[PDB]
Amino acid sequence: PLIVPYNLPLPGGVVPRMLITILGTVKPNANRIALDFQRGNDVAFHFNPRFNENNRRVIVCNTKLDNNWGREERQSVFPFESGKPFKIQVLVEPDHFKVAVNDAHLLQYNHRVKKLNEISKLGISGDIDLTSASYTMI
Ligand SMILES: Cc1ccc(S[C@@H]2O[C@H](CO)[C@H](O)[C@H](n3cc(-c4ccc(F)cc4)nn3)[C@H]2O)cc1
Ligand SMILES: [Cl-]
Repeated sequence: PLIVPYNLPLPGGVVPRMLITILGTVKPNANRIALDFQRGNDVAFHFNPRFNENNRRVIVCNTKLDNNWGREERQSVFPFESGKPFKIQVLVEPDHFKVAVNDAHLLQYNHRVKKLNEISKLGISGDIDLTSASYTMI
């Protein structure tokens, strides 16, 4: 397994048609996972499954600019399960990140950070065993 937290460089940032694939297994009794697509210190797209927020499971997405989190976008469809293998696919489209989990569409997140070629890191964190993290063009 890869070390977590994991830093995947995205050379020259992201671009529409770029597909990022994360494979891993959720730990037993997991509490949280995060993907952080970063522009320097800013977080263009934070994708954060929370397994126990007031005894509910929710995915929280947001952007961090100059160290400040913005308006959250929340999704109660929650495709992860403790102890189970998953695939997250993040497809960069012209106007949003499109996320599918286990080949099922989950959510879109409109681009708030607009210099896509400066979003040149993906951080992967939390309660997973990380099998692989990679990108390809479709
Ligand atoms: C004014 C105010 C007060 C509190 C908060 S809470 C905040 O909410 C954000 C989304 O809006 C992010 O989720 C953020 N966060 C989570 C993680 C994380 C790191 C490793 C990991 F495995 C899972 C998750 N890193 N940063 C969380 O601290 C927000 C605003
Ligand atoms: Cl969290």
